Amino acid sequence: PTSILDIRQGPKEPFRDYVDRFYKTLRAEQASQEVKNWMTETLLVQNANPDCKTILKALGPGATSEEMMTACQGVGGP
Amino acid sequence: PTSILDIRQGPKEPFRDYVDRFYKTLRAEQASQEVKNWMTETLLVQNANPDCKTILKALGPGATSEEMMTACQGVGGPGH
Repeated sequence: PTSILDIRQGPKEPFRDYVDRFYKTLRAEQASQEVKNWMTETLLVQNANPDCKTILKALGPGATSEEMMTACQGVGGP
Repeated sequence: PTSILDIRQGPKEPFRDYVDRFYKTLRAEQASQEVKNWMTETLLVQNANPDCKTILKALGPGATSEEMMTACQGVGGPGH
């Protein structure tokens, strides 16, 4: 009903709310698990807002979702 | 089985042979049609060999596959 490709972080959207929308959409997404991990490695960071994208790149590719959310907890309104 | 994520063009592999494997694997993949479109636009280019990748970036997104194959025909080896 929605596509993972449509999920992007609002300029003032708390990272936790963005991740939660992202993963909910991901769960609804039809795809192999390794394609789901790839969607997450590429799209989550790509479609984050300028401040969260910057922090997430400071973490780099190996980061866990908890590490991401705590590092960005952080910024935003709400 | 196999994943679309790992389909990669050989240094000498004819582009048409790479394309063939790519789309066979894409068709067998579980994924919405939008997502398959995005895979073609990102992975197909990303995992092409250096000479073909350069051509494909200049050619740009969509980008008919026949047109991609026409642009990459003179590239490389005779394949297997």
